[PDB]
Amino acid sequence: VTSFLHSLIIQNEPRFAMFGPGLEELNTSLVLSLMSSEELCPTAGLPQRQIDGIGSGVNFQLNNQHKFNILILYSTPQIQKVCEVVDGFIYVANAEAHKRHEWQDEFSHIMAMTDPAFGSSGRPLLVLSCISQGDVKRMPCFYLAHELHLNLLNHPWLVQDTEAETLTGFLNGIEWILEEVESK
Amino acid sequence: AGLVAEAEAVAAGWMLDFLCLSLCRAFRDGRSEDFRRTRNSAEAIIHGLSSLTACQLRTIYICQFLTRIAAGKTLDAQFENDERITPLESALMIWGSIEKEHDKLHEEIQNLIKIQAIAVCMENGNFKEAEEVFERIFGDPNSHMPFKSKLLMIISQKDTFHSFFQHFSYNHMMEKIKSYVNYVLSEKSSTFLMKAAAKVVES
Repeated sequence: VTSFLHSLIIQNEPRFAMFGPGLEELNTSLVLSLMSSEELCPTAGLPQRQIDGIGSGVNFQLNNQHKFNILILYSTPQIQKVCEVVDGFIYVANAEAHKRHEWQDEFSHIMAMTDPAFGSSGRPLLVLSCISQGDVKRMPCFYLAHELHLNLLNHPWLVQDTEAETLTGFLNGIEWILEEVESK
Repeated sequence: AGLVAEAEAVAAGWMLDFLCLSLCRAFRDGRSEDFRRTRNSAEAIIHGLSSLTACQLRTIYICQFLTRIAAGKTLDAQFENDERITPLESALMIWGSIEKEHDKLHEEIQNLIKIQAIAVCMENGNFKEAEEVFERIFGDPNSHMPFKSKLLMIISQKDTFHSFFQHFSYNHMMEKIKSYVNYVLSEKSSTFLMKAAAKVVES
């Protein structure tokens, strides 16, 4: 490359910010199943990667040769530093049919969190349409993309169906956002 | 093998493009019954999707737009949870969501839909409804579509102002929309399922 005899500028594994109504409104917790399970190797984050008042997140991997880090947030000054260091965003939506939404707020929430003032706009946004378990009535993903007006945000996106208990769909979604990363 | 679930997403992406292209053809040729059947197949396939991108979303919006236009003169049909919206007002909302590809043509089709949405009410004798539609489209103290002053007058003088609606008729709206559908047919005519399907027919 531009350097044949000197080591290169360090590249740390991809980091993502994860938030959303799906992290509390579901009868079954998504984070617990992610933590309390495998093929994924969840480990505590390194103190060096600490982000003041937030921590260093949780580490995962797909197959020993593919690792990423995630900063889980259950609320919304400090988060801004996250919006800058992070490579991508992950919004967990409640896709259970019996639910009624305030599509106006949800849009704004995302809007705020994802401003180009904190970083590029080529940074991917992954939307997880989640439900507790396979026998729950779910609202189709098309309706969700439509009601959230995802095009106004200007960030390339993807909506993927997920199940909190078995984690169905989680892999295919993660795999996708890891590519919009190697696109950078 | 969760790879299967990912292979189903691919096959689904292919079927969606194929149904759209087939719906566009029924629209251009006037085959009502073909349009209806292809519409029901597309509806179900959309309900079964497990993932979605901006490209697939746009393809869905195109199918939705055509179903509203096909019912442009059926004044009492309802397409949105809000019962007050007429078919043409519904088509206009959808057209605002389809990202522009041909700026000029897009703006022309938009102006013609706004005009006809009121005209179809005026020509049927529904002076009151036309007034309601006008309020929902231009109702907002601001500068949009410069035909606002003209259409307001036409409404006050409660009588079909044929003179104006003649130069921006339903037929002129239909012609422009059918020129757009041809630009869609050319682009999608090269999609996986259609292409592979032709080779078999050539043999």
